[PDB]
Amino acid sequence: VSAYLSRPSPFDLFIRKSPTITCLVVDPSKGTVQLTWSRASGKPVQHSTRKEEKQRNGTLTVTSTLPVGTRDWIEGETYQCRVTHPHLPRALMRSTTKTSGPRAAPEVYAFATPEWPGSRDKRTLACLIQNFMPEDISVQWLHNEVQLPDARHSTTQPRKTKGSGFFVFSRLEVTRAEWEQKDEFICRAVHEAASPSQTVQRAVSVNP
Amino acid sequence: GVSAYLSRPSPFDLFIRKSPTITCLVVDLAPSKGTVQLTWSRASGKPVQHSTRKEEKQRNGTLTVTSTLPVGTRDWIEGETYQCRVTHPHLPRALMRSTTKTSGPRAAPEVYAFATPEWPGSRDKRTLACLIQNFMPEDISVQWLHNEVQLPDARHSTTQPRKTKGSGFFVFSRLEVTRAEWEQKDEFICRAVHEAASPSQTVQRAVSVNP
Amino acid sequence: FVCNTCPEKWINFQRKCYYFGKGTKQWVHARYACDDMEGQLVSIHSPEEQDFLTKHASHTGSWIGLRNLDLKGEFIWVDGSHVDYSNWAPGEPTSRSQDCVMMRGSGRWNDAFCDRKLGAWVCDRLATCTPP
Amino acid sequence: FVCNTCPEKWINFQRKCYYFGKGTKQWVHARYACDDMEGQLVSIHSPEEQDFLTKHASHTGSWIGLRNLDLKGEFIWVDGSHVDYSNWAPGEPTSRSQDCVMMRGSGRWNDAFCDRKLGAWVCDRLATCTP
Ligand SMILES: *[C@@H]1O[C@H](CO)[C@@H](O[C@@H]2O[C@H](CO)[C@@H](O[C@@H]3O[C@H](CO[C@H]4O[C@H](CO)[C@@H](O)[C@H](O)[C@@H]4O)[C@@H](O)[C@H](O[C@H]4O[C@H](CO)[C@@H](O)[C@H](O)[C@@H]4O)[C@@H]3O)[C@H](O)[C@H]2NC(C)=O)[C@H](O)[C@H]1NC(C)=O
Ligand SMILES: *[C@@H]1O[C@H](CO)[C@@H](O[C@@H]2O[C@H](CO)[C@@H](O[C@@H]3O[C@H](CO[C@H]4O[C@H](CO)[C@@H](O)[C@H](O)[C@@H]4O)[C@@H](O)[C@H](O[C@H]4O[C@H](CO)[C@@H](O)[C@H](O)[C@@H]4O)[C@@H]3O)[C@H](O)[C@H]2NC(C)=O)[C@H](O)[C@H]1NC(C)=O
Repeated sequence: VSAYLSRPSPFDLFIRKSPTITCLVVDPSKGTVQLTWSRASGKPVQHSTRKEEKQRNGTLTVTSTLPVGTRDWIEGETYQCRVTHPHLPRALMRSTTKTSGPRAAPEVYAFATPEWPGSRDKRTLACLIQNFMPEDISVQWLHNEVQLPDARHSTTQPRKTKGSGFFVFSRLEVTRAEWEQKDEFICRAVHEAASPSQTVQRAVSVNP
Repeated sequence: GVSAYLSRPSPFDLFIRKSPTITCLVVDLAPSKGTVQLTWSRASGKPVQHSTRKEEKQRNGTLTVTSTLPVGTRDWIEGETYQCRVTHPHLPRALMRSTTKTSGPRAAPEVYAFATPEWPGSRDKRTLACLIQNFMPEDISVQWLHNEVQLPDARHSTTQPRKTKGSGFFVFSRLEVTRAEWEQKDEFICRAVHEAASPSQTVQRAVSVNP
Repeated sequence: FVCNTCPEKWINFQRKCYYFGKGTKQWVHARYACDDMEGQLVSIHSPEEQDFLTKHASHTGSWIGLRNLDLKGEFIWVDGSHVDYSNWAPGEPTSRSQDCVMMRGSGRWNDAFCDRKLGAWVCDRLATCTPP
Repeated sequence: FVCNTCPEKWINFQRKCYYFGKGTKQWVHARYACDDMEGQLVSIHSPEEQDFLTKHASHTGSWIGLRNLDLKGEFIWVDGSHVDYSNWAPGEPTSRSQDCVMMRGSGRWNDAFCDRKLGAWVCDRLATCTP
């Protein structure tokens, strides 16, 4: 049995102004895998949403999504998670807080792939966001000034650069109907140090 | 605590260098007395070539021991299963790890190289990116070249193979380049070694800083 | 009407009331402690206010009500008011992490990480008025 | 000099001798099993040789000595010789992947995955001559 506690996305923290932290526990006998929520302060916590689903491999996955305060998270409050199970010997504890350290604004660069044989009605858009600290970043894709769904793109895990910064890559496949409607695709990046108003974006075009 | 991982050989070492090697990595989070002991055995029962044991104590206070076993080119490709038994004295169960050739459909990789423009405060240095996509299985070797000679592996960073929206896999490569590098020769080749790549397991694309 | 009446364990100065707490607490945990005592972290807007605080503040170091939303980058007090009077130390406000504000034993202001554990904090609330 | 003498449990045909093994083995494990018996996996170069094999082969399915180094792309026998004679099944050689060759009960050849576990394999070696 393993437990993981996440931090909120900079988009939910800085743009949406409604941050949420999720505690994921990957187990499955008597699945009464209780998830206790507590602050380092001892102050009460807002209502958490429990989501339990049984995977195809035969394992029970239960996620508890707790809502947190924007000012409370940014200011450095520590949120703890106690995981209990009947067959488990000792109670698992996970704690998360704001990554307090140096800051660096991200460098966004968008690219378009040329026509590949057998792939005419579809093209691939790539974007490199680099030299930012801490590792927490929100990568989004836009078309016709409106945001595209999260399932449409794939963003890499934050890896360290040769210097001090971090790097993330984003891949988005685009249909012929999309570029013919409007030949502009925006790559938005939401980051703690990004200026002005946590937004750094770059536009890209399929054959300009 | 303890964990064991058994790797497959890189397509560059398997197809180009013609000398493949499989590594068994065991991360001991609580080092103690004695030694771990890494046994090597084939599924056939045939003998194994001599393995190189490499034990290093990390800064966090954990002992990392790697056993690199040499394997046969024809033996690996044909589907031989290589097993690794790990037996610590402070362990109840013996950890067993086994690796063999990923037998399934094949797809040739699609290579696309890109160059980043000049960013304020970054003049004497630029970043080169490469997208190698739609290939199966996940095993791929990504290399960077300058002046027809290969660049060191520490100079670049290649992402873990992630599945595409279709059937293939995708990998990204990042390489930072100095002013002296593009001024001597304004051409950077991104090589990709893959099982299905044709001809002779090589698919590459050239890139230039301000052409 | 005169504003001078203040609660137990708190000290009076001008139209405000001040509490000087002792104990290991982060900037955020000091802010919650201020609210629990029906007040908020100290806000300085005059050199007279600062002079009073230096006489009662901890020689080791104390937490104040100066911070930034990260979205702004500009230092704005807990009550909401902007900075009119500045008593920063030589070099401060620093841009090392490009943070929260703490008051030294000398009285000067310096930037410090939010997770830093200090043994002192200052609370402040409006002093209750007395009938004419 | 006549070439017809062959070992115990092996069957004679032309200038070669053949062994028909029974047991669950992968293509690679069948190749090692043939080397252990001082031979190699069967190599077919004439329609006469194929006809003899069909009469003694397993009805379920048997492994043969045809494969590709993957680096090549074309099929090459274990001994090293190229394909001159080909008895492929309808639609074979299949390009489902882009692999190893097995012999059916009918005698036709079909592409199969190397990790597939078959209960039969055929070994082959040169027949010893008599004074
Ligand atoms: C049966 O199949 C299921 C999938 O269907 C497998 O479950 C997966 O298990 C892995 C490993 O336990 C899980 O990976 C972990 O995900 C954590 C969360 O990631 C996202 O969480 C939310 C999304 O809801 C986002 O807000 C967040 O930003 C993330 O994108 C990570 O935090 C974990 O990483 C931790 O460890 C790594 C080192 O390994 C550290 O570098 C990290 O810092 C961190 O501490 C981890 O990656 C995965 O999420 C599970 N999938 C699902 C769908 O739940 C089962 O494992 C599989 N069973 C078997 C036996 O294989
Ligand atoms: C103390 O610090 C050390 C580092 O100094 C940490 O050690 C690292 O631990 C991690 C996790 O155990 C190791 O990561 C694993 O690497 C395997 C191999 O990767 C490469 O191996 C060779 C390189 O020699 C290459 O041939 C090969 O192609 C790889 O590039 C992976 O196979 C592992 O992946 C498996 O597990 C993960 C989950 O952890 C799954 O998501 C995967 O699907 C897969 O099953 C894994 O990534 C890392 O290599 C160790 N570093 C070193 C230098 O040895 C200690 O963990 C740290 N201690 C603590 C307490 O944190």
